[PDB]
Amino acid sequence: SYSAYFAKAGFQFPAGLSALVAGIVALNVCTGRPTKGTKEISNAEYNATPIGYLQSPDQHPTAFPKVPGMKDVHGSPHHHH
Amino acid sequence: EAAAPAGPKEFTEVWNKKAPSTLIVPEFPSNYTAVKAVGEGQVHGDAFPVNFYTPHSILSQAQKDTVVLPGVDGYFGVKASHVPTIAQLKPGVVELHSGAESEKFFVSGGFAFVHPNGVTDICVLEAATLDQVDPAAVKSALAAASAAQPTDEFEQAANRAAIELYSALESAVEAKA
Amino acid sequence: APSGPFYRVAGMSYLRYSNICADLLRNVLKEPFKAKAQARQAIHFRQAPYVDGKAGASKVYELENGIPKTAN
Amino acid sequence: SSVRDVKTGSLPTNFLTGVYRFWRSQNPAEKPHDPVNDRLLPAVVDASDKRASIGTWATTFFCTIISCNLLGLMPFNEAPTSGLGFATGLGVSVWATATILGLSKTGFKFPFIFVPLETISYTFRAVSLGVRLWVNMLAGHTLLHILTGMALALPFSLGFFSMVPATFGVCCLLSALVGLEYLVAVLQSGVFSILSTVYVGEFNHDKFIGPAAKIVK
Amino acid sequence: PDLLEKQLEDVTGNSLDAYDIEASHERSDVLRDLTEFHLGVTLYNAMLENNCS
Amino acid sequence: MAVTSFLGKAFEKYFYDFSAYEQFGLNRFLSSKGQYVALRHVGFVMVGVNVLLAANFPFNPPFPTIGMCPAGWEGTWVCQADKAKALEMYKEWKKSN
Amino acid sequence: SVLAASKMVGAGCATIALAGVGAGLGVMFGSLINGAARNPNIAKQLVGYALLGFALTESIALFSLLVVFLILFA
Amino acid sequence: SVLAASKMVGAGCATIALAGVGAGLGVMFGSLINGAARNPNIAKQLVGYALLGFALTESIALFSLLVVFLILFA
Amino acid sequence: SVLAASKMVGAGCATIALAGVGAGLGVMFGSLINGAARNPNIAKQLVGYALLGFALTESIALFSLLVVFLILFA
Amino acid sequence: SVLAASKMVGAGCATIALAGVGAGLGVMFGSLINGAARNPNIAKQLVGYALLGFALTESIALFSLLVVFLILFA
Amino acid sequence: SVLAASKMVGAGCATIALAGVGAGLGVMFGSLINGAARNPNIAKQLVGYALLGFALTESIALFSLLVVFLILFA
Amino acid sequence: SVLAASKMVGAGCATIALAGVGAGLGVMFGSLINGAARNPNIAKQLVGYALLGFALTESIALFSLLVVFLILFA
Amino acid sequence: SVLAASKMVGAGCATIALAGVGAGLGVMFGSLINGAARNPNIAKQLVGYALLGFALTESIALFSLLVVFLILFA
Amino acid sequence: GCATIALAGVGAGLGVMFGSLINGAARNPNIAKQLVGYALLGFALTESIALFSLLVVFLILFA
Amino acid sequence: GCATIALAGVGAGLGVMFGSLINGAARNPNIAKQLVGYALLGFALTESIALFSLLVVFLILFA
Amino acid sequence: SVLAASKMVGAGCATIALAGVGAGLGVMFGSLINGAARNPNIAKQLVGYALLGFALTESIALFSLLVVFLILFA
Repeated sequence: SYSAYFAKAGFQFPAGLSALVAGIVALNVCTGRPTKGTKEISNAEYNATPIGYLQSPDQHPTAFPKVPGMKDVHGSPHHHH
Repeated sequence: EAAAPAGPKEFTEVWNKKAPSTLIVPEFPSNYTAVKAVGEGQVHGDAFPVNFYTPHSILSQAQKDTVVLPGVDGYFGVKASHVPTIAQLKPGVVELHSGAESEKFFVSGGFAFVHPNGVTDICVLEAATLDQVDPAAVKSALAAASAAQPTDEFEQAANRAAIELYSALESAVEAKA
Repeated sequence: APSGPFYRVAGMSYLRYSNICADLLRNVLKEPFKAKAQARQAIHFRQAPYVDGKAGASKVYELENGIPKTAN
Repeated sequence: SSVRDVKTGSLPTNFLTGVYRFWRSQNPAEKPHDPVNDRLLPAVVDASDKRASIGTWATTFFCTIISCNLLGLMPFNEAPTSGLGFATGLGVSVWATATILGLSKTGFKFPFIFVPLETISYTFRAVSLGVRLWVNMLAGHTLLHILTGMALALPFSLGFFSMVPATFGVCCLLSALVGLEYLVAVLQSGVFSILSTVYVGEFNHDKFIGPAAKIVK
Repeated sequence: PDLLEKQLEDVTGNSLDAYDIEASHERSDVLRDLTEFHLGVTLYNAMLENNCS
Repeated sequence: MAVTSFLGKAFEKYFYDFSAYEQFGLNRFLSSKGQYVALRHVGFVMVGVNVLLAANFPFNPPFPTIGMCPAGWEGTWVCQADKAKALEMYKEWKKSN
Repeated sequence: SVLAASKMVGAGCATIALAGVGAGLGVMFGSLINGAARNPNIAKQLVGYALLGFALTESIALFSLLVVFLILFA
Repeated sequence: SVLAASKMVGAGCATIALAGVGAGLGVMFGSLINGAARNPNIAKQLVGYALLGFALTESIALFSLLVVFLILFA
Repeated sequence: SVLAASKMVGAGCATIALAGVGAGLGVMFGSLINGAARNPNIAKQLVGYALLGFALTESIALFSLLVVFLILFA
Repeated sequence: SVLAASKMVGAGCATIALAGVGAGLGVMFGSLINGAARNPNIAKQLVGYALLGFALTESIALFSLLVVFLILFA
Repeated sequence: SVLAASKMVGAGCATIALAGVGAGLGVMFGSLINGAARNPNIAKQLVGYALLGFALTESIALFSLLVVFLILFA
Repeated sequence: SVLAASKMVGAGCATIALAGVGAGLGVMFGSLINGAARNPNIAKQLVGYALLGFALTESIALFSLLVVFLILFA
Repeated sequence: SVLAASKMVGAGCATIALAGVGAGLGVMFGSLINGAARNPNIAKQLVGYALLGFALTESIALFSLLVVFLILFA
Repeated sequence: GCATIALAGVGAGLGVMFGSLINGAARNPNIAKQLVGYALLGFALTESIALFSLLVVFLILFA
Repeated sequence: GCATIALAGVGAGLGVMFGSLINGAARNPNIAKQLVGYALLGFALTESIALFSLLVVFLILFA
Repeated sequence: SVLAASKMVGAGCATIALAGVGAGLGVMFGSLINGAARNPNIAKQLVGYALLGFALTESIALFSLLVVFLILFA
């Protein structure tokens, strides 16, 4: 008696959840600024730089670090120190 | 908050509309007391009127200068223009002082009102003077009341009332002059 | 289940409590005054409910030593 | 285009009925002097058209904050209301909703040396409504980070599954702080939206229109 | 005690609020004690006034 | 099996009637069941702390140790309270170990 | 860094005023437990005065915390 | 900058006047609960006496927050 | 710059005097609320006694606030 | 000039004696409100007792404000 | 090391505000004993007002400890 | 001259004992108003107990003002 | 060694938070006696709120001694 | 020296509880032998705060 | 000098316990000497804090 | 004369304890009035308990006056 009618339709999302997820994603990708740890460079620098030197060490921390502060990549050794 | 303008004078006028006209109005207890509460006066400086009553006696109705009343918070004293008070009293000693001479009644509990006109109205049930109490059989029943406490919740209160009465009665035979 | 003093939460009315404390004072009086206080201690009456108009059923009292200390 | 079917008497329908009827009860309608009959029914309907929907707004802020506060107590998750712009951005938005409601009661014109002191204590309500939610969700989680670092110092140094009466007394202190955080998660979503009904309900007052002409007796 | 008793004193304030209550419990609780005692007193007087009448 | 229908019934009879409070006796030592849960809770934390530490033990702790060292390390990279110092000592230790 | 040092001690002296708020709040929350033990009939109304009072007394606690964050990070 | 370092530690001691306003407001808001538990019939009048006493005790709070804002930025 | 620095930490720890003014004005305005809840007949006369108590307790607040302008600007 | 610098710090911590004087005046002017709510027939005699108290509690306020100006100008 | 020494002094004088929270939690938890001695038929409700009152003044116990840990470790 | 500057800041720390005497004296002058509101026919005998106490409360206040001069001028 | 000198005087003033849980535990345990003197019938249940109030007021002593443990030994 | 200012609160704490013992025994003196069972237990649990203050004064000085 | 500020709370705790000895004795003067039998017991336990504060003021100064 | 300077600022902080005994006498002589306003027929026994109480709280004040003079001249 109506218990088997409600078992037929299974799980269902809330009735407008695609507008919440498309609204939270559109706030996290339409930031209007570079992507948190990166800096926009010229095309002449991007075409001339290796992908190991575009990477910064701060943006690749070690996945389970044995010493706090271990990074996975090392980046450009051409520092302006 | 004022739905029923009652009173003795109002009851006369409406009762002539429902009763027969042969009957005159019943009397009321307001027609037998001349002393009111909010009526201004009745202090006269030093000595204030103390109406110390029982159901079976009027133990005092003349004026005193101070009354030591055994309230449930503790023993307080009343002077002439005291604050209006409704005080529930413990079993304790009402002390009526007139001056140098004082009379000490031990009462069983029961209220005491100080009215805004300075009239004190002590209202107890059994008000024995300590001259007619004996200090022997007070602890003879207090020792029994210190022993017999069953799980009867009605006797939970009645033994509690038994203990606190004799205990104040123990302490108020000791300090007599 | 009631809220208040130790007699009121125990179901007892104030009139019974204040008369128990009146009773226990009289048992401690001087004997020239204890027996005359036993006069005003006695309870002798009877009651009867009238649920229909003339029916019966009662409760008689021939109490001497005072108001009952136990549960009513 | 085809809506879903709802069982009557579902538990989320019963919870949200009681939640909505709670926040609606915080700003009750006021009884007119007249009896409510078909004469007074447009005045009662117009009295409801001029009241703010604080019953709906307060259960919007109850349900969006208790869902955010309790995310912080799910594993692998942090509370969104532990962020400064999220939690204080809900507090300013309640305060601005109260002010926009109170400014429209006139014609959007803003209200001797007293009134800068009524204003300050009123403009501080803006930041105090959000910072109370933010600091509670931050200070409870921060203390839990410090005490988990202290309670990890003992099994790191001593034996794994060894000298266990030292770590039992602090794992039960850590466990009783996550339990207090479940209480602060529910209380601060209640205190935020109790206070939203108080602030918005200050300007929730209009004139009862009522009968201007009567036929008495 | 407050089924009508304080409800008849409270006009532009209260007539009973002049008094400072010295009870154990509330004013609504001492008036419960105080009107039973007012019932038993004016009943004791009634059947003593009537018996002498 | 049916992937949603087997272990839902297995978790159901692990949740409900599988009870180590009575199958392992345990009423001999514990007063209520409300305090069996109140230390299975703390037991879950102490087990979960000791598993998370031991599953990667040679690590320099991010948390402040209180002046204590794990085992025979005491001057190595594991106990070094300066992190750029211990990164140098870990890289030397990793070639040997 | 005597300025960087004095913000850490100035903010610690700035957050003493949460002692008075924590003591005033228990005085008010002790009144809810006593006042609802007098008449439990208005015990939904007295929580409405406790939380109106909690809101205005912990607003003083965020006065104290704003001066902490304006000393430390401003 | 020993002047700039002293305004951080001086403004920290200045804002613990908010401790007494935080404790006094809990006594006034504790008395609102106990006062309204006596007679709920004037409980709309006691809140008008609570919010008047709040606004005149918060004037002690904003007077000392004036001194914090006069040491820090004046 | 030690002397000009001590104008700031001294006048900062001068205005802790407004703590007990804030705590006193709380217990005084708490005593209005319980006093007006005892008898609402006197509740317009007790406020005239409250502002007699408010304006005379603030005097201690202004006896402090001149000194925080006598340390800072004298 | 640390002598005239410490005179700014010493006179600042001197005047926090006016904390307790404000909390005295709040208890003292509060107990008039409960005192005159009990019997308003004495409410013009009690102000004769509060202004006896306000003048004689201030004596402590003028004992400390002496040492504020005996540090700064002596 | 004037900075890292200052964080230990400032955070120590930051956590003196756990005093008044501990004193407010004594005047509130004492009122649970006084309230459940008045009517013990409400004594399962007054614990509910105690622990709602405990969780809201424990909040100030954590507001104070937040500045203790963003002085010490931030 | 760090001795002569130390007599000044030591004197300000010396006279915060006038806070507690200022707070006790409002309790004693407050409780006479509640004392003279009960039975005003004792209202001059209680003033004989207030000024007995105020003469003994000031007894420690000038013990503090002896010390604030015994370090300043001795 | 200004760091180790500061962690002693920093953890010294960190312990005066125990003044509050020392004074709060007096007014909670003082309330048990005036709770038991009124109705000794329930005085075995009032201990059950005394120790629950004790366990939640020494949570602050457990927080105050944790900052002492963390300033001395982090 | 500044760490032992925590003993001010246990000094003000025990005076209130022993203040409540005088007022508690002045109500019903028959329970006064149970009330010191609550006074001295309340004394002992507040003296743990008095020794927690003095454990660190003998750990700041002597550790 | 900071160590004897702990005598403030002992002096304020003692003023409250001897404040309740006045109110306890004015509430029943028949028990008025048993209450001093509780006051001086309560005084002896609150002076224990006054000497613990003065144990430190001589263990700082002369140890 | 760094020791001659520290005896001046140590002795000023040594006499802060006269605030606590200064407020203890205001409470104890405040209950002397309230005790003598309840039953004035005991008003000569309470001073027999007040002045015993006064001399025995001075015990603390002269212990505080011991170490204001034990550091100053010894």
